[PDB]
Amino acid sequence: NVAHGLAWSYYIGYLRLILPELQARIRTYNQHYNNLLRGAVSQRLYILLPLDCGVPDNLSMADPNIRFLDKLPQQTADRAGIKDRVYSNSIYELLENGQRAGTCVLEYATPLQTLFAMSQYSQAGFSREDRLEQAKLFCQTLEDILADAPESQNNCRLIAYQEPSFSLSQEVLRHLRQE
Amino acid sequence: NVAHGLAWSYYIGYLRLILPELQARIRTYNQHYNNLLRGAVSQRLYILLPLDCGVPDNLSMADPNIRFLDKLPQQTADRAGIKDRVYSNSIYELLENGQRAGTCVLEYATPLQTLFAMSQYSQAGFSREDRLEQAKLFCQTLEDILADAPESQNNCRLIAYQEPSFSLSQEVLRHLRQE
Ligand SMILES: Nc1nc2c(ncn2[C@@H]2O[C@@H]3CO[P@@]([O-])(=S)O[C@H]4[C@H](F)[C@H](n5cnc6c(N)ncnc65)O[C@@H]4CO[P@@]([O-])(=S)O[C@@H]2[C@@H]3F)c(=O)[nH]1
Repeated sequence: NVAHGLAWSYYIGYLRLILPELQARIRTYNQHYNNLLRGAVSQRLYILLPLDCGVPDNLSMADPNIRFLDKLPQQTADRAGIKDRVYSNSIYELLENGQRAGTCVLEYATPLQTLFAMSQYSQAGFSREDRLEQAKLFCQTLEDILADAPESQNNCRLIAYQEPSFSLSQEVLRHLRQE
Repeated sequence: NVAHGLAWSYYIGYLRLILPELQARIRTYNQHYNNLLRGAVSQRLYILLPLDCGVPDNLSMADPNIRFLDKLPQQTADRAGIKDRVYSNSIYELLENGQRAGTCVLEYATPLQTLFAMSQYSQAGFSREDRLEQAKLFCQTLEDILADAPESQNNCRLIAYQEPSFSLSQEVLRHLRQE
């Protein structure tokens, strides 16, 4: 199925490649001479999973309390004929009552944005019902992959959610405080 | 299906984002003060499509006549919460009887390497027969997407092939000489 191939691709072509190297990049950042006067960037990759597939490119276009802080040092790898392909990650400050409450590596699961754009193209033969059905199935398959994964050694956190006011900052802060 | 979701993802999350900007990057390279004493890098992205899903990370581990020349200038975009995500492409020299015959932007279609790794993981429930079946279906769906695509304005060339001696350099040189 669509969700099946996408969840396995997200694992094989992304998470299994960057999760083993993520602890070191966050250590390199937290130990850099310019970040000591700020709260430490929490470990783990926080992956936003909106089941509606509403994936904006800017995280401050989802909540004002999610302000971009910096980029982690880049990861490079020779990938399918591409010499030094780049894997980049962004650090975000989380606000609670106008004050810094958490610092973390945060992004959206990129295949969710693909499922959305797919349902918009007539040639894809993919409905809005198919989009909701496949979004849930992608989140499930990902969880099942990670549950038996040796790359997931407490290196990432899946944040699945539905919008009916909603606070994305609160939803993330809730996962970060669980540690 | 698996191939369907992957072909649409490869289009939506990659080709429709980089093909409109590719002519300018190749012009910036070909017009740079350091490349004038060398043959011009041909236009179009050449995408290698091995139907066996044999995708090595190094292109010189597929043919000795395919030597890495340089990288094109990088493309950046804000992508699903990632500020300035990087899209990189590699330029290759093609040899014919130990001499430079062509210069082009060349890579493998990365989802083909995913279909291979998927069939290797028992948890994927994906066979070697499923892999051959989905590889052909990915190449077909991609061709049908591109046939009605306004991003494909003669900006890329699909090179599908099967291995039974074989020359990858010759197969690429044949597509490049067609222009
Ligand atoms: N967040 C994030 N996701 C990331 C990255 N690279 C990947 N993925 C994701 O992991 C899952 C397999 O990723 P792959 O790379 S096997 O699947 C990509 C395939 F490579 C092609 N493509 C995307 N980016 C590039 C690129 N720079 N050079 C060459 N091909 C590219 O489009 C597909 C959909 O890509 P997106 O971005 S919609 O999602 C993929 C896919 F869901 C990355 O750097 N960051």
